[PDB]
Amino acid sequence: FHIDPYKEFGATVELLSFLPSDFFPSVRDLLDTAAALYRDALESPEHCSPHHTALRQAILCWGDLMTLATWVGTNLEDPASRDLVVSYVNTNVGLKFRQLLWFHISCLTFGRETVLEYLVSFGVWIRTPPAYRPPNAPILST
Amino acid sequence: TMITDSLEFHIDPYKEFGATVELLSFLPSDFFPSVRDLLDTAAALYRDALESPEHCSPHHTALRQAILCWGDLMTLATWVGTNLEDPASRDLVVSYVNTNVGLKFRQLLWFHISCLTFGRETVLEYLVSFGVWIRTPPAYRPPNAPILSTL
Amino acid sequence: FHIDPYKEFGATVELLSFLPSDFFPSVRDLLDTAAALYRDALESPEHCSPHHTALRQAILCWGDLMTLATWVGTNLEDPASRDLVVSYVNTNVGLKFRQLLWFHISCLTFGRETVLEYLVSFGVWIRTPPAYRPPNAPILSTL
Amino acid sequence: FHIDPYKEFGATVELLSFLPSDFFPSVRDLLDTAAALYRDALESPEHCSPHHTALRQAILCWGDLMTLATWVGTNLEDPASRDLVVSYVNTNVGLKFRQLLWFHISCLTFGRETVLEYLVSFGVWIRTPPAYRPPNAPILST
Amino acid sequence: FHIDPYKEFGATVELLSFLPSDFFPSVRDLLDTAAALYRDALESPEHCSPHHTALRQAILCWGDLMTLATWVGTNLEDPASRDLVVSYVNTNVGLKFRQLLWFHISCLTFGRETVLEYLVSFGVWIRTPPAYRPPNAPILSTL
Amino acid sequence: FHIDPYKEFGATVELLSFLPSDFFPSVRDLLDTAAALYRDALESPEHCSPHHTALRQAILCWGDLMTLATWVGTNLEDPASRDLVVSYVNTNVGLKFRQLLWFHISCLTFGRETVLEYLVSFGVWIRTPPAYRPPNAPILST
Repeated sequence: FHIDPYKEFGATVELLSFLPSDFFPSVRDLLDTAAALYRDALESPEHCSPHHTALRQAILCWGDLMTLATWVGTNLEDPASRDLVVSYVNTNVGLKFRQLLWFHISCLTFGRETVLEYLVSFGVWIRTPPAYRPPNAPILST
Repeated sequence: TMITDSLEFHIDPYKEFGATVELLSFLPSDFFPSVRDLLDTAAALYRDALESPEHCSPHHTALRQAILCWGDLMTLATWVGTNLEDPASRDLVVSYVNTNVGLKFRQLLWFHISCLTFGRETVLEYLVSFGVWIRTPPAYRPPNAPILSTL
Repeated sequence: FHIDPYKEFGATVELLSFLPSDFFPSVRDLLDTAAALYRDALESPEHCSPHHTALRQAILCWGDLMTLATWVGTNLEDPASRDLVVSYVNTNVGLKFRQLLWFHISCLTFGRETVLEYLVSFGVWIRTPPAYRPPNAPILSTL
Repeated sequence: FHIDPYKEFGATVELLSFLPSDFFPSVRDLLDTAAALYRDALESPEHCSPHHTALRQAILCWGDLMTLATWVGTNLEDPASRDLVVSYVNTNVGLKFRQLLWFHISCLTFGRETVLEYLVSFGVWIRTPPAYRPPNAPILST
Repeated sequence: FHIDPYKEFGATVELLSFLPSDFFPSVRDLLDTAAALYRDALESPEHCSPHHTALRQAILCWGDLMTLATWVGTNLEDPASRDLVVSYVNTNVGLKFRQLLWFHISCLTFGRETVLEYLVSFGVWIRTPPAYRPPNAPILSTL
Repeated sequence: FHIDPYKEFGATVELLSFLPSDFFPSVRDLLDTAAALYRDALESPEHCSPHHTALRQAILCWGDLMTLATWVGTNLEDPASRDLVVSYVNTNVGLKFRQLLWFHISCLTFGRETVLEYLVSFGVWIRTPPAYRPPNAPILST
């Protein structure tokens, strides 16, 4: 059972890769933005879309982590070890929760097609010897 | 103000599927089968789909995504037992994951696999029904209990 | 390669899994029931169904095992060990032959459909902590 | 019941006898060639043919043997006999599995008929007095 | 024989020439962008275009070089020399793989037409003494 | 990505494995035969076929190798290792380039199908117990 969280939305993890990791914004940020412009829906009783559904669940997975996170610092003594955990959580994992929340919130905001289009676009631009590339990187717009 | 944390943030992994977290409550927690089992079953009858590039249904989607949250844990777990020095603490985390976070995964895995196998409605009905049975003082709670199947 | 002996027949090992050891009857009785009611076919030159085919093929791998045994018999020495083997054959390996012989013969008698359905519902059941399991398990029938 | 592995496929244990035991190539090679040109199908979820079905199963039978072959080597303490078994499995049982993998993979590759024709065409040669038996024996091919 | 890897695709090495070393991005990033957006195709059993074909074929010659390196690694001795080689590989030979990977991938993304046109106009530019060169060079786009 | 040289052309690295390494003839000979019957086309300005394209490129790849092979011999001072490299290039890398030039030139000459059939038809022979493997092995031709 190899499941790519991105397949069904016409994208793939390898694709989301194309963009530098440091380029996705903060879990907070993402979170705040989802609440900013989707609370309603997310909270809603009808899945409003595969995106919504995924996004919803994703917000929730992240949550369980932030919890696992807490209980750790709250039941673990060896702080080095207690922190090892508490960080790996906030790092190697967040980054994924990060792209996932971005691929979806961004789609819901500009549109799968666009989002996808964006990904290749930037990805490529970003890898272009500057001497020869549009002046300023591109950005998502409706 | 200052403002910000949990309580006050109302997103129910279960709402959009005409259920709630509170609800599945009806089912005693110790009643969900093993994550493995659940996984095993999901793969036994949805791998193909799950895997496919076609969202197949809120259920499929939710489910794919849950089948994953799990793995993320199984991975945080593994990495933990490979980077935490103090073992006692390692094994502390390694369980709280492998066990606690787990139950919740268990719920989803079930609830979704179950609808995909018998139907949101049916599934929903089951709950109310099972509820009843269970809620029933022993003194009167019957032999067989409710259960989805094919009669 | 990774061959699931069950895909062909719209089943998967994971599914056919939940069926507990005690569930399948004796290899003999399996064989027995096969010859009792499919022999003719089974013997005949007609592939009769992907099902039949597999069945023959299995009824056969089993035999080879029987011989592996009978030879480990008049050949292996240290009883204690010549016995270790004979039981592995007779048991673990056996249990497997049982499923196969079961899954097939049964389809041959109620239909991939009816069989698969059963399997699904049986699972549901068996996957249930006794606390909530109905008293008696789901028996396979023709409907 | 007396089920003949080869009856339903138009041949028969008797017929295959035409071929000398020391002629079917190595299980490996058989497996190797099967995965080389049937992995796909074999793995497919639709019997592709009684031949396919048979082959699938035979491959798997061999497999079980191999496991028995291992657990024996990992559970029989007295080498002498452990080794005694670990071979019988690996060798005699092997022959049979060998015939099977051949007769089926061969058909899958050239055609029941061709294959059957081959068997007959082979007898000949083999049964031909040395005085006149061709240098090259008959051989399957396309 | 004298094979210009570019004729097939209505280009010629002399044309593809003027593109300066610094112009092509990293072999990695090239590879990277290829897999990022042509992998599937590239992997697939479908020749997808004389373009695709070539690309695979090149993505591949490159690999062989990588290995030539990795072996010159755990095999050549006098570091100083085992290094002479590894750089030739990694550089000169690399730069070439770059063009190829570029010329193709790009056509695959803007079209022999758009690509060739670009090349022509880029030349014009780059062939110009700075004294008269417009400030910034011509970037390749989709139009 | 894992690109198989031979996938798009109906074969596969696995299949070609049938042929024993020490069987593809000399790069030279390959090149020689290519220029003997494809110089023209190869040189033409129109892909004449995916096979053509591939071959062109493979010829050229070998070429780059040869140059690396030279500059190494003209830039590595310490013979020992210079020679160490000048061979690996000229020999191992050679094998691969050898398979390629063969599989393609061969198809160009006899036909993907024929060629593929050949590969299969060859396995056989080669995998046939010495006891019965024909004197002459199978061979391509018109």
